[PDB]
Amino acid sequence: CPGKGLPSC
Amino acid sequence: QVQLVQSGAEVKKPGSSVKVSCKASGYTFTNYFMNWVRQAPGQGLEWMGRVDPEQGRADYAEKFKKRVTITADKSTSTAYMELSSLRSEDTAVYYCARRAMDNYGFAYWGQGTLVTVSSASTKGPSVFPLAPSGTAALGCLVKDYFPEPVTVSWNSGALTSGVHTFPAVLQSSGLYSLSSVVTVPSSSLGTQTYICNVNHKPSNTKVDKKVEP
Amino acid sequence: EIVLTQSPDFQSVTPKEKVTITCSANSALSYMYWYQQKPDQSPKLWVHGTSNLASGVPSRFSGSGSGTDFTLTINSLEAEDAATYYCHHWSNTQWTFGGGTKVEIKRTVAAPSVFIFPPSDEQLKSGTASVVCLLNNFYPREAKVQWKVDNALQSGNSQESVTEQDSKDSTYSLSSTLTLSKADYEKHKVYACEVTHQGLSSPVTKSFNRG
Repeated sequence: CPGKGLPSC
Repeated sequence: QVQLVQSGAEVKKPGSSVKVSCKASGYTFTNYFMNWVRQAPGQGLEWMGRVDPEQGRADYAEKFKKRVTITADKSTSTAYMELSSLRSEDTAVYYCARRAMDNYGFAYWGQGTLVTVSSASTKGPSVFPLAPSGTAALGCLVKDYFPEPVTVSWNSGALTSGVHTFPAVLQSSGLYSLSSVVTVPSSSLGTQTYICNVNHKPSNTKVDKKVEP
Repeated sequence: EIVLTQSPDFQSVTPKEKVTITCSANSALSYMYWYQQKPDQSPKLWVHGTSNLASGVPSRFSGSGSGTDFTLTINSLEAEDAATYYCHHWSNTQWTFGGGTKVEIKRTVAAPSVFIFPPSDEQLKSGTASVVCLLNNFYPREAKVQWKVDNALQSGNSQESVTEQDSKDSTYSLSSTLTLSKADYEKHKVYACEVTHQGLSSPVTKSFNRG
């Protein structure tokens, strides 16, 4: 994932 | 306010390793990845890796997987990046970055940590006058210092208009050299006193040099 | 391995004009990001999701792209818009940046003001002599400085520096430093610095006689 704590992934 | 304060600049000989810190504040440390990016002077940005401070899991770019170890300490909300087997091409500014609140882009960056890799030793500059002789020009020649950077002010900041401090030039000796110049009215020569204040934090050196006709 | 190539590397734009920055890829990719970086500063997030401006970014900036080609457009360029712009993308499981496109302001031609500085007696007693020639407040960046000791052309014993574009008048300044030993310096008398620049209708020479 590009990051954490976001619903996109 | 989200804040990323990094460690100070560092001088390194080839083959050594450098560990850089990044203190985080203004947000819950473990909820966000901490990315590490580097940029050689005048060159492009390179993503190095990241660490999730909740579990400590890290992801590295393929170029940097062999030598880079990124860690995080939850207790002090501080992140670390260690680069081993240094070379001159590793000379760069190293940033720690965090994503934006509502998207994945890097919105928050640290001030940057300069790491200079070279076999040269730290050395303060020698400041020489560039004396003047309508508008007249004068300056100071800041020569043979290492590493970068050097900052120049005139009359303790009283003079800023017309000043031009040039980018440093890397000499064949491996030492840097730059000149700071300023344009002033010719009538002010002999009545107005001009001093260039040269600061070189890496060597913990400050130099004031008076320039007279 | 998803490589982002940015074209052009360098671009000069007159204010109020349109400029388009391309960030091309090898594969079809989505969710491009852009950044603005100015000298001695960290990058600032500018565009995310390939078209959404970051907070505080003026609406004259426009992000776009599809497939392999992505663009950042400035529609009415302003002085503050001069910077190096980078593109940014995530391909599993790494980020990757573009090369960067430096944007500079285009202004009317301006000739340089030339000054030549002899070495300081203090430096001479140390065994080295630095002779400095100053080209001040000129546009465009391109100039030719030439050194002549007693009319003999010098080659290889000088180095040059150019300032970043001035934020107020958009001019450049250049320093050419001729370095020789005290011994070599004292074998010659006439030290001349000859400049050629677009704003000059003929070359200009500044020289001094050692003493």
